Amino acid sequence: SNTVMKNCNYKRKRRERDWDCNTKKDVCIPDRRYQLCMKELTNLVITFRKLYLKRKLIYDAAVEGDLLLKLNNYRYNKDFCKDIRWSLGDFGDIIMGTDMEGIGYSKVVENNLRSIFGTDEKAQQRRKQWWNESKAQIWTAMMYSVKKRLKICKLNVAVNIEPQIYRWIREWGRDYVSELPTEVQKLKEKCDGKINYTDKKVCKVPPCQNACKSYDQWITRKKNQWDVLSNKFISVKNAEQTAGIVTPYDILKQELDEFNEVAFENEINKRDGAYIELCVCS
Amino acid sequence: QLDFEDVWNSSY
Repeated sequence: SNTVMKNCNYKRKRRERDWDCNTKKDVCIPDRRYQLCMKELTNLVITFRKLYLKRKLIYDAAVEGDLLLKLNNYRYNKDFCKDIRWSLGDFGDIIMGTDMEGIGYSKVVENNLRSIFGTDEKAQQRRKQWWNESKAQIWTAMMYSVKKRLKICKLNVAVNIEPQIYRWIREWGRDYVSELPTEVQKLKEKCDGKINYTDKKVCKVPPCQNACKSYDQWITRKKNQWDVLSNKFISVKNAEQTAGIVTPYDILKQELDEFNEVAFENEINKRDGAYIELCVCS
Repeated sequence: QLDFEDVWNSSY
């Protein structure tokens, strides 16, 4: 993250900024991660250094949680619980030193953590241990505003540890599923049917052609994102066991309600029936 | 705008 204060004061709206696959070539970073509140973790200069870290983390987490609730228009629902889960997870990887963003102020935080837990070859074990001891309280802190200010989120699911790439694929899948129907709706509004007895509208109608171009650009980003994320999953998996999850697709099948692998690959490769009907002249 | 003390004591 290249900012420190602002992202602890407000969040950009959902899918306002798409996943970023260009900053670091072998991963795509979600806007939520870029904006993760880490103000206190950044600006901080033994058993007590750990204690001070705990206080700072508790406070950054409570603010992050509050801002995620606000981002969701104060709705206490699944979208909120998932966001809490994703951000909690990212805090965990930051603490454990296995976060994949590593941009700007995230580097400062990592330096601070190395200053705290040290850098020897058993430091990583200590960081993981400290996280496992603290994670339940960090989750609880993220739920502060919901408890205190607001007028169904499950700890156990939230604090269960899995690699960041797994979690990011879950979050990505849920974004994709939300975006698809919207993008299709925009297409149908302009491209449904024919312009004459024989030719689809996309053959001649500029607004439809523009619409197909916009869809093309969107689906091309989705394809690129799946490509990058799914391959990061494989490389991470090869270099590291999770029961029930063998392929990146298994994550989507388990996270999403109605996933179908063949249909999904059809969609992101522009060979699904609906896209062809609407956007392919012949 | 969150009160640290209240947050700290609420988190346990």
